[PDB]
Amino acid sequence: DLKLPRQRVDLVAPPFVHVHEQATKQGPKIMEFKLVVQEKKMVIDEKGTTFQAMTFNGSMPGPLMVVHEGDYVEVTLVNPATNTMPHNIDFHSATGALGGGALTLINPGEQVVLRWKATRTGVFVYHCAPGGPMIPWHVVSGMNGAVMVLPRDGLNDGHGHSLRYDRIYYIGEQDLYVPRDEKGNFKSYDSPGEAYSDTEEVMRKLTPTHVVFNGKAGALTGKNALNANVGENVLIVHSQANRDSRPHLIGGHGDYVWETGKFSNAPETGLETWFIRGGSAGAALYKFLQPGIYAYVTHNLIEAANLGATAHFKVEGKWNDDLMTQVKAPADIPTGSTNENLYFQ
Amino acid sequence: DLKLPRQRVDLVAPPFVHVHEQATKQGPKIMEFKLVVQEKKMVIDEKGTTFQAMTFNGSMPGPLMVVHEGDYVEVTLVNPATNTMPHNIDFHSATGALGGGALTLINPGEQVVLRWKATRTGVFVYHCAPGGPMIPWHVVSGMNGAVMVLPRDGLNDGHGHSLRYDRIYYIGEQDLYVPRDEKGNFKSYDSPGEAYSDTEEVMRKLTPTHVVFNGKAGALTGKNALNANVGENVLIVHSQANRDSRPHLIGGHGDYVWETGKFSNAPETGLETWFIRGGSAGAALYKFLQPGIYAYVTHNLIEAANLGATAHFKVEGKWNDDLMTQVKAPADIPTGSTNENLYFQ
Amino acid sequence: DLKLPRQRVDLVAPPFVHVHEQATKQGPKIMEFKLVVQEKKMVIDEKGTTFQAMTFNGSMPGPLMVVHEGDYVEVTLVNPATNTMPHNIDFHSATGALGGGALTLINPGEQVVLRWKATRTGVFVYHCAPGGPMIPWHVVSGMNGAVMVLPRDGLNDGHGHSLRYDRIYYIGEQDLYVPRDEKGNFKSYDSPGEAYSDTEEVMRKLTPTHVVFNGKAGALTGKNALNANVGENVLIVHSQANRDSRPHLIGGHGDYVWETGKFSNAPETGLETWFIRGGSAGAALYKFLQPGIYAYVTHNLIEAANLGATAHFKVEGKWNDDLMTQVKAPADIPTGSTNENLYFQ
Ligand SMILES: OC[C@H]1O[C@@](CO)(O[C@H]2O[C@H](CO)[C@@H](O)[C@H](O)[C@H]2O)[C@@H](O)[C@@H]1O
Ligand SMILES: OC[C@H]1O[C@@](CO)(O[C@H]2O[C@H](CO)[C@@H](O)[C@H](O)[C@H]2O)[C@@H](O)[C@@H]1O
Ligand SMILES: OC[C@H]1O[C@@](CO)(O[C@H]2O[C@H](CO)[C@@H](O)[C@H](O)[C@H]2O)[C@@H](O)[C@@H]1O
Ligand SMILES: OC[C@H]1O[C@@](CO)(O[C@H]2O[C@H](CO)[C@@H](O)[C@H](O)[C@H]2O)[C@@H](O)[C@@H]1O
Ligand SMILES: OC[C@H]1O[C@@](CO)(O[C@H]2O[C@H](CO)[C@@H](O)[C@H](O)[C@H]2O)[C@@H](O)[C@@H]1O
Ligand SMILES: OC[C@H]1O[C@@](CO)(O[C@H]2O[C@H](CO)[C@@H](O)[C@H](O)[C@H]2O)[C@@H](O)[C@@H]1O
Ligand SMILES: [Cu+2]
Ligand SMILES: [Cu+2]
Ligand SMILES: [Cu+2]
Ligand SMILES: [Cu+2]
Ligand SMILES: [Cu+2]
Ligand SMILES: [Cu+2]
Repeated sequence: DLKLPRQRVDLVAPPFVHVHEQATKQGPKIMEFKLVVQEKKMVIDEKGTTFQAMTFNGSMPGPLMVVHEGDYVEVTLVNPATNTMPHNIDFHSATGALGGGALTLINPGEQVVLRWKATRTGVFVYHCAPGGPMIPWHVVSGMNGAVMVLPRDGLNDGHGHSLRYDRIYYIGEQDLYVPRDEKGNFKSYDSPGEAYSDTEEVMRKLTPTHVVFNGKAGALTGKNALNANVGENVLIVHSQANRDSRPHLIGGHGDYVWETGKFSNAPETGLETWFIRGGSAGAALYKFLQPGIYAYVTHNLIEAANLGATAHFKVEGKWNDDLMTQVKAPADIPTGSTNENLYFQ
Repeated sequence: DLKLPRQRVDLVAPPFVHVHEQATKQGPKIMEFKLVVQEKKMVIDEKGTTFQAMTFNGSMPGPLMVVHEGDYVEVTLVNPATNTMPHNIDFHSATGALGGGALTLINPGEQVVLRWKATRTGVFVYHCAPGGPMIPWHVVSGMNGAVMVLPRDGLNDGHGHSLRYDRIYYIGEQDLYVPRDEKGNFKSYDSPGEAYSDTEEVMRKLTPTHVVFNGKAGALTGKNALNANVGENVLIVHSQANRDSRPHLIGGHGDYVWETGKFSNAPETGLETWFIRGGSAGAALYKFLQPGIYAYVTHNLIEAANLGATAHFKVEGKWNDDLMTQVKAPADIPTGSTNENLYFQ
Repeated sequence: DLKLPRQRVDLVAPPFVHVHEQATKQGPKIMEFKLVVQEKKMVIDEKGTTFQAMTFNGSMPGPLMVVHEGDYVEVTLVNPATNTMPHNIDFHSATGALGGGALTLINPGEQVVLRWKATRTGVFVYHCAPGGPMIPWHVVSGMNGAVMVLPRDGLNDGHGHSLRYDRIYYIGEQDLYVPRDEKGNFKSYDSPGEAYSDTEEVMRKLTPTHVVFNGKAGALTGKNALNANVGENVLIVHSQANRDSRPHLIGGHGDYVWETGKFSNAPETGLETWFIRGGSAGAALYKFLQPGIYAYVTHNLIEAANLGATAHFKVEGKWNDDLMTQVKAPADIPTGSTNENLYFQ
């Protein structure tokens, strides 16, 4: 008896995002999405460590869903018979029934259809939450993604100015808890169930073994670096379902940042580093001003460099020597400065 | 020589709050509170682990004190002779003398009276701080609570609109550091003094063994779930004297959130998850829109599910199918969708 | 071909700050700074633990640089031949080339000159970042500081009111990762290179052994406490290049706080505790209202009291009994209150 037009959305794997409008003149629709749970072995680091992952749609993170304020979101959650345990979904964007979790518990072989009204604007986490200690285990096994609820007039700066992005990426950050043997080597398991007890022991100490973007160390570097061009305004949505993060674009800034991720709040301007509280998504716009490689990290640099949490942007364009220049290339230190430099020891 | 009316306040145990007005037409008063230090053995988890706690008024957290801007707060701190060590109090709401700590050090058998002017609006931590390494030990042994300094016109949205709560709860979150023996079992001690050396070693590694609301895992679930009704605007004050938290109302939102907890700042709107920086209190309003069970957690879900940091609300009322509905109950996956679902692996 | 006046700045060791104007009527200048890298053994705690530090200008943190919006900042980075490895610099204030890191890699015996335009107002981290796992190692070995880019009209409250400080201090917070032997004693090394492998193992577990201000436990206490006077408005800049912090002025507040550190954003008012996200600087103003000792901490009190993260202010002036008073000094508990006090157990 909800008498609105239906609009079917085909999700795409992160860090890319399905087609959508920012500002729209469409009225509310029933926006139809399908998420299929896949338990699978995944590679999580550069040394080939494997992990018995649990995912929405086969990815870590799960895909970004994009709708507008006042849309209804009708989600078909599917739990294929090849999976081994029950799964459900909690949308932080939704109101009631534990975000949908109390209405979406499905055994392998089942599917369920949940509808929730998009009454709250922002980027939000969604994640599996089957009950009790399965909640954090499913989440840190990979069962989390995000949904973006745009205002119908698109983003604004909180001061009556339209903001429009030329390009959007979704960076899901994942804390992983991989058991080690007595020698310190990561252990392999044949099934998520078999990994559980040893994994819970690692989780209890609250220190991840890996902190990764798009499901693995190096996922968003090399061949898979994120592309942009000088002059493009890029929206970077960052989610972390379980653990804090502090995103930073090395060589750039956050021109407009919704740290808490909710578009009813004016963004902060000109940030160096922002903060994603665990259990949320945030978003930053940046207009690229310089070409070259940028590193996008969590700015616990140990996590970024040593536990997997670095992405790269490769930005095409022309260097701006006014914003930054190498005045003198590396050269031998001159002897006339010896005394003066002795004051800086 | 302070010539103001005196108003005696009877504190109540958390998560409840003593009677108070939001908006008031009273002038400044000397608001009189008594806190009695109690060192006692307490049960902190569902498996019956005990802990040599140190508390204000016998609870973790200590009770919420509520006053208005411009009140004077006259605190009688009592340290009964049955206690074993000196205690004092630091009010983050207060100006000078280390928040009062430098004026309130009392041995067992003594009491002291401190007055501080409520010049700063917000929710604030108070905690014991006797000196040196006793400061964190007393705090993580339970000696912390909060005080709320309301504007005399009550809360506002920072945009000239009154906000009024129908119901207030105080959620004190406590990080606990319980030693284990060689087998991993929590160790028991006969006195706080005896627990100290082993406890300090756990504290030094910065990883709590337990993270609890209202002093124990499960405190605010079952018989002790928090009650509300659809339509009620509920203020949830959350404090953490030592360690960060990221509160989230599962199935709800923060309609108005003062993350940093200070009412001279406009609240943020529509948050999924907020952030309580260790050593502070914050506050969130929410108007319940749906009945049923809600989980209120720190959204490090390992802490929430596995270390004790889950509360429940039980909300009475009528379900709103417009905000959320189960369109189709769990059903066998249909064979016609096989090919299409293969794209989501 | 940049045709602007040159202004040479002599840096001073933290927590002090070189001479500068807040509001200025000068036009843009090329502001000339020199940073000299010094690898050296440093003492980091009260028990005399040593550490093979790597620094800018011989200090942890590196010195605070102060410029105005629209200045160009011409940095001569020097890597003396007595050092053992390559170093560079990333300015979070700068746009392009990984903050300057991709233009400033210098071997021992070399120097380089980088110019970056100060287009972004705020306090910002700068740090070494030579590549890969050297990035966090160099940073947590001490190679970080901060730069402040003031608006040309000085600070404002975001509501068209000038804010002016009478006194500025720069508090650099440093997370340190010092290996221990089998007995738990901190280990000593002859060179940074020799310390690396054991240090990386500690870094990987994300738990610092020490958390210090101005490079060592106790640095800013006793003889080196920070001075102020009642009535002075003090700007406290706090940076943390790698790890979150939650600053708190015990006995005071943050009157105006830029938690994220960027002056294009209105400050928050009346904070108890604020949050420095790792990889950033923030800033707080406070006008002292009371004399006496204040403790300035990170309000993980375990870090503050037990891992080194306490500074002191010594504030001269007259006590204000209206803001706070000891109404009654410690006295024996009276027998008439016995029954009533039994309700607070
Ligand atoms: O009390 C509401 C409770 O039920 C859920 C599902 O588990 O939504 C349902 O609520 C009622 C059942 O008690 C019905 O009125 C409604 O039709 C049903 O969908 C939860 O969302 C909520 O927690
Ligand atoms: O980390 C402890 C210890 O384990 C070893 C192998 O014994 O390496 C493991 O840990 C490294 C750090 O996580 C990984 O790079 C590697 O994949 C894993 O086998 C040692 O090398 C290390 O000292
Ligand atoms: O310098 C102030 C210092 O003293 C305290 C108490 O320990 O408040 C006191 O301050 C003065 C004593 O030096 C007196 O003028 C005043 O009467 C007294 O209460 C501290 O609050 C402060 O740190
Ligand atoms: O946690 C390590 C190890 O210790 C054991 C008992 O040897 O359990 C202890 O730790 C559990 C997790 O904190 C608690 O649930 C329990 O109360 C405590 O005795 C093992 O079961 C566990 O592997
Ligand atoms: O693609 C830009 C890239 O180069 C750097 C230095 O490593 O700045 C340089 O950029 C170009 C070289 O590819 C030149 O046009 C420019 O002169 C030069 O300084 C980096 O900052 C940036 O990442
Ligand atoms: O901390 C573990 C263990 O090591 C010892 C010496 O064996 O002390 C070391 O650690 C202390 C805490 O960091 C330091 O204060 C000290 O400098 C260091 O040698 C033990 O005393 C302690 O139990
Ligand atoms: Cu699941
Ligand atoms: Cu959640
Ligand atoms: Cu105490
Ligand atoms: Cu405190
Ligand atoms: Cu370096
Ligand atoms: Cu950086």
